Amino acid sequence: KESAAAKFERQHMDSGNSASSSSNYCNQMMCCRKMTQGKCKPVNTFVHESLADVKAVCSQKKVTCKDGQTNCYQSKSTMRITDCRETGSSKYPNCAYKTTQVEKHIIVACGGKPSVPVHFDASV
Amino acid sequence: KESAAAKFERQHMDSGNSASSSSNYCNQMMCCRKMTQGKCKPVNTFVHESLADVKAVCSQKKVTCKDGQTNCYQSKSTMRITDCRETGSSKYPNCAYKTTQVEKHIIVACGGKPSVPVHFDASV
Repeated sequence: KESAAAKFERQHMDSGNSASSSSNYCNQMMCCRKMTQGKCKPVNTFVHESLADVKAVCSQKKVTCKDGQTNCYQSKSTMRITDCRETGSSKYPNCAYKTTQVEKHIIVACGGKPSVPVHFDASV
Repeated sequence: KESAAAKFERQHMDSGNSASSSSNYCNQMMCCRKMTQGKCKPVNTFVHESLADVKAVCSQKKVTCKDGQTNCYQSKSTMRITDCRETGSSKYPNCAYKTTQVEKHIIVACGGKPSVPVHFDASV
């Protein structure tokens, strides 16, 4: 007769930090997308949304870039994205990144005609 | 000379949903935790935090269980959890789940002494 408490563990506990699955995503993707050459780009974000949607962002809410010259845009709705941050022990040419899967709004700078993202500003 | 736009794609686009490594996590978990035996448990949540940590929620803020019980407690801090929900194609004995990773407060029901979680109520 399984105890109600033990039942809770079997059904709801998994401290083995699930997300581990893609723990080396940043490590791999940060290498293939040639962003570890010479030095390790400290921070980087990946948007797993449809290229169309990201592009449609250019026609959303206009906002300032964390710079000082207006040209950035924030998404109406949030998008699945992956955050890659250089880890502590990381050392070129053996970069090491931490992978974090989140869902926030994105802010990009657009340009050209038609307008397309040309710069990734930040998220939230 | 790579165009700035194209540079954006190389550096920030991975439209192919990077949650595949984890897009079948609930399927494995719902399986091994005996929640697909006899019938597919429709909804279920996994707390990706230390046990001891969760157990402390038993002594955090007090709350009203979704129904109306007086006990129950709500974690003061959010936690990494995963949401598993039976898909539309799911039909015993072929349980199929959708994996949703989120961070939020959980609501539990405690019991016995010392108090330990004996039931998962909800989250927000």
